[PDB]
Amino acid sequence: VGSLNCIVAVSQNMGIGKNGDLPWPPLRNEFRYFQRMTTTSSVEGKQNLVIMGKKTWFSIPEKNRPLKGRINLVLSRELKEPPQGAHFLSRSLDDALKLTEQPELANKVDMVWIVGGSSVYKEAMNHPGHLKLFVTRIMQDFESDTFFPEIDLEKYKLLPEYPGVLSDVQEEKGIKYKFEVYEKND
Ligand SMILES: NC(=O)C1=CN([C@@H]2O[C@H](COP(=O)(O)OP(=O)(O)OC[C@H]3O[C@@H](n4cnc5c(N)ncnc54)[C@H](OP(=O)(O)O)[C@@H]3O)[C@@H](O)[C@H]2O)C=CC1
Ligand SMILES: Cc1c(Sc2ccc(OC(F)(F)F)cc2)sc2nc(N)nc(N)c12
Repeated sequence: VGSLNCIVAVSQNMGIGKNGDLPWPPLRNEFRYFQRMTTTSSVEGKQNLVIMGKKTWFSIPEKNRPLKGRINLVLSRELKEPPQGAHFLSRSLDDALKLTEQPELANKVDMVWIVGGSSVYKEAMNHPGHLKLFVTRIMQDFESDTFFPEIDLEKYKLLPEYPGVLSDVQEEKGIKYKFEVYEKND
């Protein structure tokens, strides 16, 4: 298994969701970026694995589930088996990351991408080790009911460039946004 990564889009007031959906109207190129970053593996013969919580799963339109070309793992303590369309179920983040090392996944999985929601991000971000954050800054405030945890910039360095990630301001539907990559190693 390769690197551990989180990826999120977040408004200025740290919002990531409202009522089971995004706070903003659909940004088609931002979704394209998310699909590209999470799907693209540099290691031939492997796929990347996406880890998400149960509400994040159910927030993705059914026609887009599972996230194609990725192994899809859902976190839940209430479910007894993966949801329809998902590949794996784990009861904790640590359990998921362990599974990754089992013979049934150890030689299949390149990058691990945590794709939401708030509690899965917070635990990943606060656990020692090497981790990157791929953050899209949506440059407006939007009403939200779910929030991205605080990024401690003492530990997470904003990288001044990253291959494959545009550095200038994007705009769709009149909404400006920018892409960022952070790295820690502790
Ligand atoms: N803008 C963005 O980039 C993103 C936006 N979103 C939006 O954010 C919202 C969904 O997020 P949120 O409420 O945070 O929900 P989650 O996706 O984190 O789902 C929470 C449920 O997941 C299970 N769960 C979460 N963490 C763990 C864990 N570590 N171990 C085991 N089970 C766990 C629990 O289910 P159980 O009770 O069954 O144990 C919990 O009730 C939606 O509005 C979605 O649209 C989501 C991802 C990214
Ligand atoms: C989870 C998420 C979303 S919700 C979503 C909804 C539909 C999807 O399928 C399709 F095909 F791209 F419409 C894929 C993801 S946008 C987003 N942006 C970034 N930067 N980080 C994240 N973690 C997310």
